[PDB]
Amino acid sequence: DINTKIFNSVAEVFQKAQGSYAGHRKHIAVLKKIQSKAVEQGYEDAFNFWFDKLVTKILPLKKNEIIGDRIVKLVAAFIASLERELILAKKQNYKLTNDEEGIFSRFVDQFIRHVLRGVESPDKNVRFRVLQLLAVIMDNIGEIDESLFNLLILSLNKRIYDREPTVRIQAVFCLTKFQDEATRTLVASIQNDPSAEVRRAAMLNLINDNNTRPYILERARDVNIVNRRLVYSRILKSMGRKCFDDIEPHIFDQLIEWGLEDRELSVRNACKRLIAHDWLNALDGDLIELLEKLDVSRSSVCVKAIEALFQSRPDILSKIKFPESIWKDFTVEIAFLFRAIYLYCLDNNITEMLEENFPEASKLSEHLNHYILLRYHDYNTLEFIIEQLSIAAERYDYSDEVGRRSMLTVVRNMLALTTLSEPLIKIGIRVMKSLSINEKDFVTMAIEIINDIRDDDIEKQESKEASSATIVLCLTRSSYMLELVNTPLTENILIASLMDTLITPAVRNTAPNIRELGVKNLGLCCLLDVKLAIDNMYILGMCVSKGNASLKYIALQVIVDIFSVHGNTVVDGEGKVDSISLHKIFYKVLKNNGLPECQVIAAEGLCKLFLADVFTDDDLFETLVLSYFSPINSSNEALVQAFAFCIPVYCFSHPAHQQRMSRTAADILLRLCVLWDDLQSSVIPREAMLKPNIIFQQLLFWTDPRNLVTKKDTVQLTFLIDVLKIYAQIEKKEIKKMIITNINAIFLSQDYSTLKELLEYSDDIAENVSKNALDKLRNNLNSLIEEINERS
Amino acid sequence: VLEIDFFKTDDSFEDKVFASKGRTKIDMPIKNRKNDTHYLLPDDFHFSTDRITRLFIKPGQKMS
Repeated sequence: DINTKIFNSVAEVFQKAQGSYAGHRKHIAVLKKIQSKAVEQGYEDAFNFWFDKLVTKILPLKKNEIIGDRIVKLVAAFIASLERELILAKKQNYKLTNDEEGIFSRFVDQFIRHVLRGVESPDKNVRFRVLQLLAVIMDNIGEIDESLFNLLILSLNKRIYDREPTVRIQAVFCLTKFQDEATRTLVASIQNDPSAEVRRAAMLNLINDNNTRPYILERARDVNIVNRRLVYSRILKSMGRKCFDDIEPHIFDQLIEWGLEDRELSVRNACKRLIAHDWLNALDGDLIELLEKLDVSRSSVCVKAIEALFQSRPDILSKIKFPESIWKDFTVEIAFLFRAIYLYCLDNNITEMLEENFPEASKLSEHLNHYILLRYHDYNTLEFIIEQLSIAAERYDYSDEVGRRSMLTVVRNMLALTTLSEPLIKIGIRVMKSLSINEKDFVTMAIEIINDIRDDDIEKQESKEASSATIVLCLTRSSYMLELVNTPLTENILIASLMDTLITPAVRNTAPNIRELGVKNLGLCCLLDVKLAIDNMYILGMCVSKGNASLKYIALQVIVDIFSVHGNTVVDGEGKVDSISLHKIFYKVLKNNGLPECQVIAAEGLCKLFLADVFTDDDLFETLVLSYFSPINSSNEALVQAFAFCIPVYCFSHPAHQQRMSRTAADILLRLCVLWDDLQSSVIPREAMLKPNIIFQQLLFWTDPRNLVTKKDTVQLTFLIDVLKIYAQIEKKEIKKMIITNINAIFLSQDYSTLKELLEYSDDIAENVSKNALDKLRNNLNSLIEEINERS
Repeated sequence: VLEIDFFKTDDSFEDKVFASKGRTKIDMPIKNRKNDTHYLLPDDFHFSTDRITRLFIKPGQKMS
């Protein structure tokens, strides 16, 4: 009959189409004839029925199987072929006379419904194939009545939360084609879905609109590295030039900083290549304009971006020369290049293009001077240019004694300017250090400058004591000078004078701006003379206790540094402050989250001292670990990250350090379980802190012996037994279950006495699966017992 | 596999793909669908050994 003939005709196509794409265009050609004739004889439903039947055979095939992929493409090519004939008759405006429209609308509608019968099937393979078929025909189904449109959206909206990420990706692909609801559904998945590959699918296929771009670029911090890399590898690359117009400049700068500072190399290189190769090319080799986009005047990312470029493109590097003609049109971009090239070539020793590309020191001193005159005889751009040239000047070549004096008399006149901005005092003094032959030549020239500023102030007064503003200038200059001094004060007499004449009076009076400078100047001197540090330990304790948050900030840093340089000889003795007194100063600051900036200095500072062994008090070290796990300090990311990096290296650097952790860790664990259990009570400000099992295996990890940079030691052993004595001191078994299950992370093998003691406790605890976990320990343990016993 | 015999009407239980699923879990649990973290990394302050070994007021100098 003709019904079986239809089946044989369509099955023959599917039989050959599964094996190769070679004849797919011919296969569609015949399928359209089988259909057309089938409807002619009134068997439209026989064709639709058999077409469906053969498609069901590929539904259970798993994602990878090429045979399924080949038939999915055939199905899609068939529907796309039928629709193209309908689009042409509409676009070329000619009539169709064989009901092609009706047949198509009915075939599509019937086929989607058939395929949707397995959208919620138990077999994840058909659920994938179903949405794959849908995704690949969406563009070519044309206009569909509302019942089928509602059925589609509802079916997909359920598959966006499918159990398999593979089906969810396919659900994403389907919803992307309904963008313009579906757009918000995809943004909902870009932020909230746990699978990284689906967030990636949503991100890459989400329309790049002013409404959606913030959510797309938000994935520049995705926990997955690929999603972060793809922001620079594809998203930002796709935009091209629009990365400087339709992208907010504030988020723009944040994207480069993130990519260039990322902890992973793939992300770093991806962002590097986007700047050095893709962007630069998008701007037609114009490096100057590329720098205009990075905004050198208001960003420091360009320092890494251009060095990133220089590595990728050494050919452009040798083309930037600096003849005297360049200075006629000198801008912030060119000025930044001047320092960036010169410093980059010194670091990588490309001395080839320093003898012919850059002026000699004597000519650079004229240009540097010139801009100083324009400014102190747009003011922002002038100050910026002066800074860029001075940066290069500090590392310039002054072998030619003519250029050394020229540059020197230039910077001395600059540093003499009472109106000189602080950033230009800083770099101006560092240049004078490079120019000076030795420290004494440096301090003598520096103090000579300073004294002239204060002395000149007393003539305007004798038109007694120097003005307050004048003191700010002298101390700012001296602070940057003393940062570069490295000889004992005993050798420098003039610094002894500066102490009496200027520094200690500044520590005495107010406002802060003058007092803060006095403390920093003092602290820098204390680093050079141990006695001076001894005699000012009381002053610094008062500055943190009676000073604003800013004065605490500096005085605390001074205290921590005095300890780092001099050790414990500034404490506990005749004429010396008490250690325990300073311990209280740190503790009071460390726990005052009213000002969290200082907590990091206290948190970090104390880690620095315990690490150098300058500090070694068990009770204080315990206050640190608890402030790390504390719920009040979750707000302070810097503090948590400080403790997160310090206290692991402390243990793992020397066993005496880890030995300290072992004695405390049991008491620490105790005092955080009691805590969390009390965050259930009716007194709050729980998920604001880790749950004990996390804390335990964290604690246990630090106490593990082999993680130290030569013997078993059993430092970890002693920690555990402590953890077992404290045990049983709990309201809720839930946290007992936590502490017990995470055991067996131990390293066992010597020292008989200790392990037998450990067994005795474990036996005592033989009082729910926690029982299994503990039994796992004793059987392993009992083996160690008989082994050692028989060894004798 | 080898290939598919599209001429087989014998194929038994191929309509099994359209089963109901009763008590087979096909939806991800409702807890995981939304997360407050949005799966981003926190702010990063880059605490390195280079950072810590240096003094506060004199970053050029290092300590042991």
